[PDB]
Amino acid sequence: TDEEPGYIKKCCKGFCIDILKKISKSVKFTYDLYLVTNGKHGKKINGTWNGMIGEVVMKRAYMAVGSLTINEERSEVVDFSVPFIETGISVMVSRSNGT
Amino acid sequence: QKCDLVTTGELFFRSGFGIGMRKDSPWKQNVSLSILKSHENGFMEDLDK
Amino acid sequence: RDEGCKLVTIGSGKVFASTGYGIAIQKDSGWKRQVDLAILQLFGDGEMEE
Amino acid sequence: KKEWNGMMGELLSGQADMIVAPLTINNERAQYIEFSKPFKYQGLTILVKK
Ligand SMILES: *[C@@H]1O[C@H](CO)[C@@H](O[C@@H]2O[C@H](CO)[C@@H](O[C@H]3O[C@H](CO)[C@@H](O)[C@H](O)[C@@H]3O)[C@H](O)[C@H]2NC(C)=O)[C@H](O)[C@H]1NC(C)=O
Ligand SMILES: *[C@@H]1O[C@H](CO)[C@@H](O)[C@H](O)[C@H]1NC(C)=O
Repeated sequence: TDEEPGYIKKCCKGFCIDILKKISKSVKFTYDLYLVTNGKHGKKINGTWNGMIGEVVMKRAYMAVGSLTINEERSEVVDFSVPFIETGISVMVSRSNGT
Repeated sequence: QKCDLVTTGELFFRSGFGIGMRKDSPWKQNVSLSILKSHENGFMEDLDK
Repeated sequence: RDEGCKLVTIGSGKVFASTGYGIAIQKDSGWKRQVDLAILQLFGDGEMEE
Repeated sequence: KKEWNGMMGELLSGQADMIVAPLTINNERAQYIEFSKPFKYQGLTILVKK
């Protein structure tokens, strides 16, 4: 941990990055974008948050991007904007041939 | 209901409804919290049924 | 993105326990309003669907 | 003069307090109102006689 926490410059490509680029263009704000070592969207670990919620609560990162749901537990410590895509618990089926 | 009128077209303008209310009135956060709670526990499913 | 699209979804989006994916902001920052209006604008303009 | 009518027209005047109705979230309305978290997701479609 004494040496530099690895700053591997990678390139990012996805839907949420495009959302971020569009909102940045519309609002004219730049961003130091980085990824968290937790690897989770965030759950209450003994009253402590991690990942997106952990970084936002401790304010090391101002905002969190990605596929983040909106639930009442998360809204306790952070606030969510109007959701842009619709998700939830859904059913996946195999196709059936004709009869 | 009627079964002689049929819907068509892929869902464009994918959005959501919402109860709109004045900016300065304070129920907003509590209203949103209650709506999310109703979504979580299936009360909205009971309404849909 | 199935290798043959041999499976299907449900109701074309008639979902149980419906929810949304969104952005996470600090507690009651001044940015929340601006990003809300920006996202609603991009919805209205129609870039999202494509 | 950019005047409003309808539910929002009577709300910005303060006659009412909360619109409980299938009101669609978008940018133009959100300027002069605020919207709770969406309680029913939906899209736009067409009817034709079968
Ligand atoms: C939104 O919901 C909130 C629920 O947490 C609510 O906060 C709670 O408000 C009650 C009463 O307003 C507080 O109870 C207090 O009751 C007496 C007299 O009011 C006090 O002497 C007590 O000490 C006690 O604090 C809750 O403490 C309070 N809880 C929290 C977490 O804030 C808001 O009032 C609601 N706001 C709106 C606009 O609906
Ligand atoms: C269903 O139809 C497809 C059409 O090519 C066929 O390949 C498949 O074998 C059929 N299912 C079964 C169980 O035979």
